[PDB]
Amino acid sequence: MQIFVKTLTGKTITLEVEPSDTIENVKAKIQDKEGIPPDQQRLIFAGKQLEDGRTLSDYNIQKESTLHLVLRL
Amino acid sequence: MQIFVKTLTGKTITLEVEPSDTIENVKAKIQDKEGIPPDQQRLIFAGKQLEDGRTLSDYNIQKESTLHLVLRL
Amino acid sequence: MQIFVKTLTGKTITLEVEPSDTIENVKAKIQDKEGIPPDQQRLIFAGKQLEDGRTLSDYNIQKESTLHLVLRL
Amino acid sequence: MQIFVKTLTGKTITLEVEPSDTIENVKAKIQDKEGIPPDQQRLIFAGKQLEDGRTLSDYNIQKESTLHLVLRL
Repeated sequence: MQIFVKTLTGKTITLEVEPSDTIENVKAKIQDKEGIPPDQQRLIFAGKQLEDGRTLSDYNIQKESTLHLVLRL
Repeated sequence: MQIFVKTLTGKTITLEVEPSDTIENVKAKIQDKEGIPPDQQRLIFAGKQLEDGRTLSDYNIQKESTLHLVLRL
Repeated sequence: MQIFVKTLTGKTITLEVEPSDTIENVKAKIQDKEGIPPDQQRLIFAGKQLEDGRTLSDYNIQKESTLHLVLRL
Repeated sequence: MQIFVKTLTGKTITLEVEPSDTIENVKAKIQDKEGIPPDQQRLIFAGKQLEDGRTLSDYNIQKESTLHLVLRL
């Protein structure tokens, strides 16, 4: 599966994931590609901020889905 | 950050926000907790009705601040 | 709603109000536009001097109404 | 040399290997002991998924090392 991520600055990043991947596995791939600490990642989908424990399937995230990544601190 | 909201009927509601949260993010949390449409929310602070575009920091709203929520239609 | 205000000197001022606005909310908008202390405002409508506590609807003030503003001290 | 393998279900399996053994020789011993098709084996060490072509020495896997075996499909 592939999914996409958009940032508050307009930039998109592609990621290869699996329907079983947890949310903490998703930002941790984001830590491999862009270097952002996972603790400093907010991932937003269909109006809910994702929780590290659940999975992509849990949140009904399929192929071609676009998440939102807000950074905080 | 936490802030508070008082109503013309004497009831207070607690909200967890951030100094970067916009005013439209604030009533939209109020739409999650009490069900009121945001378009039907007036938020009043230090004598000014808040504007959806600005932020809590913009209006100098810190931790422990109390807003006022007037409903119209 | 819009209403109008005339002065003993012939000058008119427009105000945007609501049928629920009290009389003390009306002069206080007048304190924002012209700087006159509200305690120094008399508002006259259909032969009665308005009371701070009542409302525009209470006095049957509709859209397009013209009030009279007498200043005292 | 001996190395160990842990599964997402908590079970460990011992294997006898050599520092020259490739990763495809390692899952293929796993196909002899537990019957899992090698194509259906993920082998994870020090944060990297191993590649069939490289060797145990290539990935700095010594005696007493513990790998991780994730099954997919």
